[PDB]
This record gives sequence, structure tokens and C-alpha cells, in this order.
Amino acid sequence: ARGPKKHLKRLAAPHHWLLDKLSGCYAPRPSAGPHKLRESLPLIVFLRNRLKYALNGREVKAILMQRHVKVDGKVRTDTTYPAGFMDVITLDATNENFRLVYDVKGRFAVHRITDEEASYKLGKVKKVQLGKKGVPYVVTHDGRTIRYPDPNIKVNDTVKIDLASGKITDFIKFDAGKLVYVTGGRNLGRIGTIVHKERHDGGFDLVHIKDSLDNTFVTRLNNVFVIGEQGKPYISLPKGKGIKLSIAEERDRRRAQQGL
Amino acid sequence: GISRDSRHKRSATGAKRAQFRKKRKFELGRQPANTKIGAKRIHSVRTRGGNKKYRALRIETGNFSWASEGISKKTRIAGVVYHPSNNELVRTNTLTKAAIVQIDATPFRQWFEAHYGQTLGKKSKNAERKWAARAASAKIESSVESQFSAGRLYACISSRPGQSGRCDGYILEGEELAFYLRRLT
Amino acid sequence: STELTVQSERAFQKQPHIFNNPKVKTSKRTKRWYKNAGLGFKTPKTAIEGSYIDKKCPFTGLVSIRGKILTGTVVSTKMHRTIVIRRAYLHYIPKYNRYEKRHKNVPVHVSPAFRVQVGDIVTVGQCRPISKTVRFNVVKVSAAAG
Amino acid sequence: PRAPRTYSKTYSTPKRPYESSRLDAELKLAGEFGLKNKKEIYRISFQLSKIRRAARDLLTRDEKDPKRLFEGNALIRRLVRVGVLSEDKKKLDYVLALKVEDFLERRLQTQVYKLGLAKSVHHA
Amino acid sequence: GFPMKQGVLLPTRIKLLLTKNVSCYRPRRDGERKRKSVRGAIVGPDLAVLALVIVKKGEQELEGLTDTTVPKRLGPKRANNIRKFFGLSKEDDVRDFVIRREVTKGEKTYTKAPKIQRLVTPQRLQRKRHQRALKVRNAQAQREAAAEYAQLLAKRLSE
RNA sequence: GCCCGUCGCUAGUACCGAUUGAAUGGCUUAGUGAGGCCUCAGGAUCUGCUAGAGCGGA
RNA sequence: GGACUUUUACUUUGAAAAAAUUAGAGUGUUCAAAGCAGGCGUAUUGCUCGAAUAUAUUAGCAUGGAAUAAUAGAAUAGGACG
RNA sequence: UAUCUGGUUGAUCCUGCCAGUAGUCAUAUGCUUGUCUCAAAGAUUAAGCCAUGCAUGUCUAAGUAUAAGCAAUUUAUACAGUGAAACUGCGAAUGGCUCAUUAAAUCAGUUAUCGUUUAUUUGAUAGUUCCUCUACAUGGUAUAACUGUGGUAAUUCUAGAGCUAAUACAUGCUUAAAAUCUCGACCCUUUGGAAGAGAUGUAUUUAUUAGAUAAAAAAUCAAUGUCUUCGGACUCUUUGAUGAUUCAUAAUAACUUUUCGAAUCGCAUGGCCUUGUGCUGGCGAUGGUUCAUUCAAAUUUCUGCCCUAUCAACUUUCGAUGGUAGGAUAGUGGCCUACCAUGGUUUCAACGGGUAACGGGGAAUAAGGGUUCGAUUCCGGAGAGGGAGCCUGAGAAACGGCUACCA
Ligand SMILES: NC[C@H]1O[C@H](O[C@H]2[C@H](O[C@@H]3O[C@H](CO)[C@@H](O)[C@H](N)[C@H]3O)[C@@H](O)[C@H](N)C[C@@H]2N)[C@H](N)[C@@H](O)[C@@H]1O
Ligand SMILES: [Mg+2]
Ligand SMILES: [Mg+2]
Ligand SMILES: [Mg+2]
Ligand SMILES: [Mg+2]
Ligand SMILES: [Mg+2]
Ligand SMILES: [Mg+2]
Ligand SMILES: [Mg+2]
Ligand SMILES: [Mg+2]
Ligand SMILES: [Mg+2]
Ligand SMILES: [Mg+2]
Ligand SMILES: [Mg+2]
Ligand SMILES: [Mg+2]
Ligand SMILES: [Mg+2]
Ligand SMILES: [Mg+2]
Ligand SMILES: [Mg+2]
Ligand SMILES: [Mg+2]
Ligand SMILES: [Mg+2]
Ligand SMILES: [Mg+2]
Ligand SMILES: [Mg+2]
Ligand SMILES: [Mg+2]
Ligand SMILES: [Mg+2]
Ligand SMILES: [Mg+2]
Ligand SMILES: [Mg+2]
Ligand SMILES: [Mg+2]
Ligand SMILES: [Mg+2]
Ligand SMILES: [Mg+2]
Ligand SMILES: [Mg+2]
Ligand SMILES: [Mg+2]
Ligand SMILES: [Mg+2]
Ligand SMILES: [Mg+2]
Ligand SMILES: [Mg+2]
Ligand SMILES: [Mg+2]
Ligand SMILES: [Mg+2]
Ligand SMILES: [Mg+2]
Ligand SMILES: [Mg+2]
Ligand SMILES: [Mg+2]
Ligand SMILES: [Mg+2]
Ligand SMILES: [Mg+2]
Ligand SMILES: [Mg+2]
Ligand SMILES: [Mg+2]
Ligand SMILES: [Mg+2]
Ligand SMILES: [Mg+2]
Ligand SMILES: [Mg+2]
Ligand SMILES: [Mg+2]
Ligand SMILES: [Mg+2]
Repeated sequence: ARGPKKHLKRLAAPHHWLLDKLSGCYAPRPSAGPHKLRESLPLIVFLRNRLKYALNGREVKAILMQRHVKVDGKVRTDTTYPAGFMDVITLDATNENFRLVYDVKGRFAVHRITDEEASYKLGKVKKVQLGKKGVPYVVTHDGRTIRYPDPNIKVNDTVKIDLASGKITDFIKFDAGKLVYVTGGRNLGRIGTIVHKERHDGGFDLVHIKDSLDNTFVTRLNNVFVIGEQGKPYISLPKGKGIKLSIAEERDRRRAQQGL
Repeated sequence: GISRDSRHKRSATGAKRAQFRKKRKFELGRQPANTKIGAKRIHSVRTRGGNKKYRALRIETGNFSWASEGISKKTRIAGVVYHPSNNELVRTNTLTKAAIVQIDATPFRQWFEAHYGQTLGKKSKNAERKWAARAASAKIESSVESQFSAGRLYACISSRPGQSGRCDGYILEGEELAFYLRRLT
Repeated sequence: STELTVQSERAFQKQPHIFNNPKVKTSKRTKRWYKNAGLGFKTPKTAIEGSYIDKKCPFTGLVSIRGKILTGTVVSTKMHRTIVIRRAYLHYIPKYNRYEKRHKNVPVHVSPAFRVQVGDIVTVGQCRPISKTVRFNVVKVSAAAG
Repeated sequence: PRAPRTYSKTYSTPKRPYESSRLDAELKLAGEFGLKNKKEIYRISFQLSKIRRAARDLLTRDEKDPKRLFEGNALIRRLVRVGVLSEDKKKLDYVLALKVEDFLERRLQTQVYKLGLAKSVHHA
Repeated sequence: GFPMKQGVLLPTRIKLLLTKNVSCYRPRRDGERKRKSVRGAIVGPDLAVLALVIVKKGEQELEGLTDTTVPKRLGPKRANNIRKFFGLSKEDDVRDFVIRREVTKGEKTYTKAPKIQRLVTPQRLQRKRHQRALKVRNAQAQREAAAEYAQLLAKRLSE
């Protein structure tokens, strides 16, 4: 194919972007960046498609060229920039602070968080490894590399990152009864406790989960993100707390509150 | 050019395969530098992704480690003596990995007769202090020591002059020096 | 499967960077390096007490076992340090709601420290390409009925 | 390379083209309800075929099946909202007895005549 | 109209594969080579024009040549080239020495001059200061967290 | 009553067939062999360092 | 307390599973094919539900089951437990 | 949405096909044609041939302006607005098009990299630099555009003469302290000491060493470091990740036509006191080595393709299967070479032949089971008249790049 594909055909876009069928041949094609492209949310989907602040793509750049948007505390100028899970997106004039966090339907949800707690984020350590000169380091899902971490931080643990200095502050181990966010698969968006991690040598350890409603479900270890201690989330959850109402139960709540 | 692909080969069942596509650079092969013994001549090769490589077509003077003694010296590489793959490489004195070449002794004799105070197989206190302590470590193989008489040591090239541009080896010791001394004879 | 006297080859057989100092007298004339395979595969005794080299050996060699782990009966021992497994299976033809007997012949590399013959159901695991047909390496052996 | 615009046909033709008893009944439905051509009859015979099919597929599923309940009700809830299914015929066994005039009755065609406003279906 | 190529010998035209940094070809894109006819280096009657350059001058004056002298179009630009031109010192501050040229609007003579490059300026010396400080500052802070971890390691060995 | 086959007429289809009959496409033997690439050379003309003589570099 | 399939086939549950399309929930594009829109309210600086769900298993991976159907084992004991 | 009906007899019941019947994202054609919404469209035949035009170019406050450019008016006597040309950088390897090739190939689902390359993005990361006086308040040439002299019927042809720039090209300064290693002048003889000389950034190549630990305790040979109720006491002896490694990482000795370690730019003009063009100093840009990440790539496991036996044996000259070694590659590997074996596939259909064959998502038909189709909107593959070659570059075996043969 001779080199990097620079185009994303619409309809080959990720569905959790929720891009309409018509209106163009193409989708934004997230830039290379902190998140993997099928798992990220290009700034243009956020501003125009989500927040409705911009209409054209031409407007989206006008906004961004003004430096009206930061991500994880820095000005990001890239139209297609790949913001993703646990990113911040501070729009200063308008005084809004968000965090990118999943729907119970799998979709990056608009979630407004306080002016603080924008001051930090949760990375889930991907590998921990001994760098050269003798310095160990930890790498997160978002691609952050932080030297000199706690020796008790292990792969699959999560981490609290300051975002002003970088600088990990405390952390959570990965083990039973921890509060967990499901970052992919059928159950993407559900939140819950642990119970059991069924290990398999050679690959694909399963993590069984139990949410607040005493519902049980499994995904792979990779799909599990550690967000805190039971009933004690370290970041603001969005409405409904990753609960997964049944389709019938969804119909009841709709026609409950609509009408009377 | 040279293609390294597997598709040009017959299949396991022995059927002949039809050509699927045109040769691609990423399967490219290159022509062997047959490195020889002479004035240093080394050409770079710009390989996949930036990435220079170094073809050594003419070399003398390379780095050989004396494993038991724990030191390395830089010597002349007099010639090639054996080679397992192709005896023509011995004929043509071609430097490749697994060479089995002769090298200059004198940087090794110069380091022994300094370090250990002794000679090979015929004052200043602080110097005599170390010479006495390091003894009882001063006995090496008779099969090695006897070489120093001739001025040339049997060694084997450990690097790939065609890739690194360095002709580098270790002086033959141990059981391995017995094997090659037997083939040599 | 068969092996020579150790050094039969025009080149010196030894393991890489496994060095025994002639300045230091020893009991065992040659240092030997082994490794645990993993996956609960027990590196057998012949592996550690042999003199054999076989850099393609899962233990004592530089290959590593990762990927699929297959089992199959050993139909040809005739090659040197490799053999041929016949894996049997039954394929489903949905129209006829029934199965058909198929099979596949897999070349695999049989380390010394295994003495294998036809019969001899064998466990084997994916090693990376060895030669052109060989992706699998003998790991565990079970006995023959006849 | 623009996303394809999907579409579907709304009607179906009868298997035997020449049937006196069926060609009469279609004429009748044409005259009572002021219809244009057999195609309009046909479009409705189609809707009915699709709804009876989904019902059939639901009624072979065990009752209290989440799918049977969820899709069963919603089918019935739409059929009532238009006035095709009676204030209670509301079980699925009844939609299977539903027929074409029940749909044909709900045409803005037929409602403009049904209450005043017209004094004909053709005036309607 | 085909040019000569230096040192190809021959009194004829040949067809050669030409590269960048070779006379008679200007590559139209990067890595492009082209096969072009080129005329030998050896003089023959088939040359339309033979270009020669005067080495040692003869007795009488050549009318359009030895007589009229024609100016260089531009004067020095880089700092030390100005210095090398006039024979100045390292301490001599080129600046006021540089050549200017007068241009009239219709009514206004104005002058213009180059922008000296490789000039030693307050800005440049500041940039050196900032980087040096950045180096040593970071190298100390890199020791700081480093000894700080070494303690936290001995503190987790107690834990 | 049915009904078979040679013979004879007309039309159509394939078949055997001298012609070492012809055409197109794939794979080829052998001889020859363009071109770039690698490599041994060559050194038009330019340059460095130590009137001179000398040692390199492109 | 954590780990036996002798070796299978078979069967259950699950994970991992692109959108489009197919089935289907919601939604008056004036109906409709469609589309993923929209719905309230003072319309003065607003509020808000959505964008479900179901679905190849051939093969692989994880798993609960042991009927059926294969299969291995002590006989010149060179058998098992200690 | 599980349906038939007409045609063999004088009649009869069958067999059985022909005929009717219904759909077709299924193409053509004929006759007919008013409205709204929607919209396939030179695939089939000829991956047959093509006039002409167009489809790839690109500049910020921030690499290079002496335009004999334009406007200015600066505060302007180094430069300072705007700004052609040209350099330098980047892109042109994306798209779009087509279905010729292709039948274990492609492709799908599923693995593999402990088997590799990766411009870029995002996050990290650099006090060590021929010191056998030497610019570091900053080394050196060289060119374009341009000026002028020219050749050709002709082209995005260019010769020869003169100028002048850089984040082009080519060079090259450096900054704390310690510790540890060799050599060793001398102290003088003892459990015996040491002044001082060098070496030590990073990367490259090789050898060697550590990276431990499944339960314990002693003996000696050699070497060797730290306490000393000065005799010997000896220390509870500091060590990551993986199912698994010769892994991450570190040490020793060296090696190198020595990789990198800012001679770069834009905005700001703040602060010290000895007031010197002194010293210091802010927010950005562009670079730079390594690592990680991201966008990828290359191989790769398992199972799965249509008709054919009027294809039964196939594969190994000339690599066929495997072993060793080397070479090569980014890297695995018969990818290739040398040597050595004789293997490898096959009625559970090998091998060959055919395909009006790119694979898949999917499409038509609607009891069910099935039958037929899928050039073509998405994904993957292939090609750019046929073949092969290769240049640039992170990436091409590119074709709106080159070289050559054929047409
Ligand atoms: N040049 C190609 C096009 O030409 C016409 O456009 C029509 C146009 O369609 C446009 O294209 C889009 C895609 O088809 C529509 O979705 C838009 N609403 C509209 O702006 C219609 O809205 C007009 N009423 C008629 C006009 N001739 C055809 N009828 C289209 O079918 C066709 O694709
Ligand atoms: Mg949208
Ligand atoms: Mg594991
Ligand atoms: Mg010789
Ligand atoms: Mg071990
Ligand atoms: Mg639909
Ligand atoms: Mg400058
Ligand atoms: Mg006739
Ligand atoms: Mg003839
Ligand atoms: Mg619906
Ligand atoms: Mg609708
Ligand atoms: Mg199965
Ligand atoms: Mg039975
Ligand atoms: Mg009859
Ligand atoms: Mg009749
Ligand atoms: Mg009759
Ligand atoms: Mg009759
Ligand atoms: Mg029919
Ligand atoms: Mg109108
Ligand atoms: Mg309309
Ligand atoms: Mg036409
Ligand atoms: Mg065509
Ligand atoms: Mg393309
Ligand atoms: Mg075939
Ligand atoms: Mg795939
Ligand atoms: Mg150095
Ligand atoms: Mg210090
Ligand atoms: Mg040990
Ligand atoms: Mg050095
Ligand atoms: Mg060099
Ligand atoms: Mg003063
Ligand atoms: Mg791939
Ligand atoms: Mg090899
Ligand atoms: Mg290789
Ligand atoms: Mg081999
Ligand atoms: Mg075809
Ligand atoms: Mg299907
Ligand atoms: Mg049927
Ligand atoms: Mg297709
Ligand atoms: Mg076609
Ligand atoms: Mg088409
Ligand atoms: Mg191509
Ligand atoms: Mg064509
Ligand atoms: Mg192209
Ligand atoms: Mg081409
Ligand atoms: Mg073109």
C-alpha cells in the first residue's frame, strides 16, 4: 500500500463517534497522538458534533487557532487531535471543564467536571520497565512516561497524575473488590467492583465484574480500568454510573419521566 | 533486484506457484561484500529506514579479546586459515563470521610480559608487588603459549564485516582450539 | 531426531556466549545452558545431561515457544532433527449435517532429548520459523500403544 | 464513495394474476374506499404480511421472553396508536386475525369522509 | 544546440545518464536521473559557438573586452566576509562598513543595504545564556529526584 | 390399420480429413543479450594540509 | 485452600467480535422510501430524552456438563501403594 | 409467505418432461410518459487506442531578501512593512481509478513477533566534546535567484562569465563535584604506605561478567574488600518483568574512515552593582541522541475456496524436505551460497487442466433445508499498454518518478 493511509472514509469511522451516513465521504481520521485512533475522539467531533460550539470544520479551526481549547492542560492546535479516555479539555473563556468518559452505551460522553479535578487525571499503567542509566519508569494508557514511580506500582495498576507537573500522586493497586471501569468490548461503559480475575497463561486473562446492582459480567483484563475503591470513585462519574438498564427497563424510564 | 520472498519457491507439496505480484523493495536482498585483507576500505549502505550499514571490503587491524585473561587488543589479521562454510574463503582470504584467522601476537605478548612479569615459553617494587600477587594466575594453555613463539595466534571472527564494518574476534582457547587445530592438521 | 558425536560439523558446535575458562579447572568438561520452557512443560532430564547442541531446541536453544499448542500423531521420523505430525480432524458440511474425515501433515522440529518414532502422540508448540516449513517444536511426548 | 442510500419497495403482487373471486374483492375495496389502482390495495396487503410474520415469529417464542414481550408490546402499541387495533384486541393472537380494511379504514382518505367534510370517498 | 561536457573526450554527441551536481541537466525532482544527448569535449567544425576565457592578455586592446570593466552586482553579506573584504579585525564591528545602494522613487532617493548575517548580537548571546542555564539546571534537578528516589527505595525496604 | 430400411430431392448440425493446415495466450530448452545496481579500475577537471618538494580529499 | 478431561468428539455459557446492509426499538421526513433525528418553555440569552437491541460460530480462545461415540491401562507382571 | 394449472389415450391411472405462473439490486430492447423525493450509470465486449484541458503543490510573529519590486515612511547607517523569483524544509508512497493477473494465492475469522523497520504525533531523555597559547563576543567556503555573453526548427534544453545568503553545505569551542579503576615517583620494611600521572558522556563492534534467589550447613585452594577491647570480628550482606529467554538494566577490557552532545529563529527589556556595551534573566519556535507512545509496515499460527480422473502420481537440471556454517535482509527463514544427508505431497484427490475467479462485508429467491449471484459505494488485495530495472525517501520495486527492451 506504499505508506501511511491519510484518509478515513466515513462509514469506516468508529460508530461511537455517531457520524451520520450522508453529509460527506470522509471522517476526521484522528492524528497520531496520545490515544489509539479507534479509541479516541478527535477534537472536531467534540466541538462541532458534541458541544455544538462550531458548525463548519472551518469554524472548528477558527476556535482552535485562537487557543480556546486545552487538553490535559496544554494548548492543542490540531483539528484532528485524538483526545480520549481521562483527558480533560479545558475551554477557558466559557469556564467549562470536561473529562472524556464513556457512556453506558460505549460512547464518549459529554461530562462537565469542576474547575478542580480538572487539575488531575487517572492513568492506568501499561508497562513498568527499567530504563537506561538505571532509572525505572511507568507508561500509561495515554502514553505518559513517568520516571522514578513507586516500586509498588505494577502493570494493570492505575495512577493519579497531577497534569501540571506530570508527577504521579498516590495510586491504586489492581486486586479484588476494587472499583473498575470497562474500556472496551460488549460491556464498555459499565462500572463495577471486581470479584475474580481468572488468569490464563499464554494470554487473555478474564476479569469477572459485579456492579452496584449485583449484576455479573466478564471482559478481558485489557478492557479493565481501575478507577477507585468500592462506592468511592476517584473521578466524577457521569449520570447513571455505568449501570446498564435492560431494553425493557430503558422503555419504562423513558415513558415514566416523559408524560408523568 | 535480489528478492528474498518465499513465493518464488515451490510449495511444500512441490507444486510450482504462479507469480502473484512484482518484486517489492521490502523483500530486497543485496550482494555480499567479500571482505578482504588490505588497506581499510569501508563503504556505507543506506538500509531500510535511514539506517546506515557498513560494508567492509578491505580490512586489516581489528579487535580481538583474550577471554580467559579478560582483555582485548587490536591486531593485524595476518590471513585466513580455516573456514567451515566454503574452503574458497580460505583460498581467497575472505573475512566473514566464523572465520578462524591468524592475528598478530605482539600486542598480546606485550600485555602479558607487562601484566604478569613473565615471558612466553622459552624492579620498581609496586610493579613487583603486583607481579607476585598475580602469579599462580600466570599459567596459560601450552597450546596457546606455543603460538606466541611464532608471533601469530589462532582466532575466530565473531562479527559480520559485511554489516558492522568491523572485523572482530576472540583468540581461540579451550576445547574449541583443539577442534580447529585438529582440522588444520 | 538422531544426533552425532557432538562435533561432527566443519564448524564448532557450542552454545552462544556459554564460556568455560581453561584457566580454571572444573569437574564438568563443558558448561551447559538450559532454560525453563514455560506453560508447565517440564524440561526433561536428557535435556540437561546431554552433550547435544541443537540451537533449535526449546530448552538449551534460542527458540522460544509462543502461540498455538498442537497435538498429533507422529507419522514420519525419517528426517534429521525434524518429524512429521499427522493431525486428524472432522470437518462439518452444513448441507448434509454430517462430517468428513480430513487431515493435515505438520512438519515439526524434534529436539534431541526426545527419542520419537511413528505412533507416539506428540505435543508441539509454535516456535517461530525454523526452516521454511517448520513452525513447531516438540515439547511433550506421550507413549505408543503398540 | 458516498454512503449508499438504502430503499425498499412497499408492495407485493399476487401469485395467481387471474382470479375472478380475488379480482372482484379488490374492485370492491377500490370502490368502497375510493382507491386508485390495485397497487394501493397491494401496499396494504404487504404491510399486513410483514406484521403477521413478526407476530408469528413472536408467538413461537415462549411467553415472558424479553424479546417477545418487548417487541410484542411495541408492535401492539403502534397498531393501537393509529386505530388499526381495537382499544382491546391488544393480544398478539388478535393482530394475526387483523385484515386489510382495518388498515384501509384509517386512511385520511376515509376519515375525511367518515366525519363530514366530504360526502364521498372521491370527494374526499 | 547541444552543449559540451567537460572531459568526456570524443568529438561527438553521446547519450548519458545524468545526475544532480553534473553539468547539462537540472533534475526536475528529487532522485530523478535523465538520459540526455551531450556533445564531446573535443573541438570540431560542428560547434556553433566555442566559449573561451582570457587567461593571459595580448599586446593590443580588445575593443569590447579589455577596455570596459563591469561591476560585481552585490557586496558582502556575512559578517566576516565584510571583514575579509575590507581587511578588518575581529574587533572592528562591520555594520557601518557594509555597502549601500541608492534607488530613486521618482522624487526620493532612498538607500538599502544587506542584513549582515553571522552577526554577534545581544539576542544571540542571550540564547547561549538560556541554554547553558537550562543544561546545568536540569542536570541538578535530575540528580535531585534521583537521590530522592534512592531514599524512598531504602524507605520501602524498611516498609 | 399400423409400420421398417436402402434409394432419390432440399436445408441444418456436428464428425473423419492431405494440408508437416493456421491463430492467440501460458509455461519453457538453448544461444544471444539492453539497462540500472554492486564491485576492480580509470582520473577530465576542482580542493586541503605540510619558488620547493611532499601527504591526502571530492 | 489452589491445582486430574488418559486422549477426543459432542453439548451449554461467555468473551473477543467494524460500519453499511438484514431483523428490530424510538422518532409525524405533511404520508412514504428515507433520515437520526428531535422534544419542551417564557423564546431574553434557556431546559432536555436519544442515536437501543438482536443476530455467523466454520475455526480459534474461555467455560459448565459426562449420556451417547471413540480411546489409554496389570498377562512371560517389567503392575500399584509404601 | 408449506397452492399449482395446460399438452401423450376412444377413455383411464401413472412415469415424465415441454408449456403456463410468480420475483429478481437484472441487463438489454420495444411501445408510452404529467408531478414530488431518491439516483445506478463504458463493469460484462476491448487491463483495447486516445486529440485537447484539467486532476499536486505548499509560508508562519518565528530558516535564506540589496528584486536596479511595491509601499513606505521609519527613529533607522547592519537588518526591521509588504513581497516576485530562487534556496532550504515538507508533501507528491494519501486520494481517485480498475478487476487484468491470482485456486492454498488472495481473502475471512483467529494468532504470532522471545522474529523486525517505522517520517510523524504524544510523553520522556544530554554539565563529560583532541585542553601535546589553540575564535566561542560565534570558523570556512561554495551556489541559486539575479546581471550579462550564448547555442538549437523544437521541450519545464541549457553552456560559458560575474555577484551574494542559510535551520543548504563544510567545519568546530565548551561548565560542578565526587567516586572508582590502572600505571607509579618516592615512605621503609611493616596488619606494611602512598603523593600524581592517566583513564571513565553517548553511540558503534566484539569478548567477558552480573542480573540472584525450589529448603538447609561446613571444609578447603587461589584471589580479594571492608571492622578492629588490635586480635582477627566478620554484616542482619542492596538485585526488576515474563508462561518462558542469552530479557529490561548494569560491569570489565578494548574497538570506530567516531553516531549524537543547538555556531538556529521570533516575541518580550525585567533585575542586580564595581556602570562595564558588565553580569543575569522571561514566554515561544525549529532542531537533536536514546526510550516509550501513536500512525503504520513486513513476515506469521490455526481452520475454511468453484468445475475437472478424457489429470494418479508429484517434487530434487537449475532447491525439492531437512542439518551445519556463512552471506544477505529491517529481521525470521533454502531468501541465497558452500558442505552433508534423502527427504517432502498424494484417493482424507496430491500434481495438472478449466474458470465467461480478485477475496470478504454482502445480493436475489422468502415453510424449512436450500439454489443462484456478488466487476461495482466499506475492508483487504493487485495494476497503471507489456516485462524488468532502479533513483529519492520513514515509506515506492512508484508509473500524472527515472532507465532499458517489446508493442
Ligand atoms: N449530478 C448528479 C446528481 O444530479 C441530479 O441532482 C438533482 C438534485 O440532487 C442533489 O444531489 C444530492 C444527491 O443526489 C441530493 O441528495 C441533494 N438533495 C441534491 O442537491 C435534486 O435535489 C434536484 N431536485 C434535481 C437535481 N437534478 C440528480 N437527480 C441526482 O440524483 C444526481 O446525483
Ligand atoms: Mg452527527
Ligand atoms: Mg499469563
Ligand atoms: Mg591463505
Ligand atoms: Mg538455569
Ligand atoms: Mg431499515
Ligand atoms: Mg542568521
Ligand atoms: Mg446441406
Ligand atoms: Mg508449410
Ligand atoms: Mg424502526
Ligand atoms: Mg419512517
Ligand atoms: Mg469444535
Ligand atoms: Mg456401544
Ligand atoms: Mg404413446
Ligand atoms: Mg395430439
Ligand atoms: Mg386426442
Ligand atoms: Mg380425451
Ligand atoms: Mg419453467
Ligand atoms: Mg410544483
Ligand atoms: Mg416528495
Ligand atoms: Mg462512448
Ligand atoms: Mg472496459
Ligand atoms: Mg489507493
Ligand atoms: Mg489445482
Ligand atoms: Mg486480518
Ligand atoms: Mg570520545
Ligand atoms: Mg557533589
Ligand atoms: Mg548463583
Ligand atoms: Mg575511544
Ligand atoms: Mg563516517
Ligand atoms: Mg567601570
Ligand atoms: Mg498484517
Ligand atoms: Mg542462518
Ligand atoms: Mg533472514
Ligand atoms: Mg540452513
Ligand atoms: Mg478473470
Ligand atoms: Mg450469506
Ligand atoms: Mg420448497
Ligand atoms: Mg468484489
Ligand atoms: Mg471483468
Ligand atoms: Mg464501475
Ligand atoms: Mg502498486
Ligand atoms: Mg488502458
Ligand atoms: Mg499513483
Ligand atoms: Mg511501474
Ligand atoms: Mg495519468
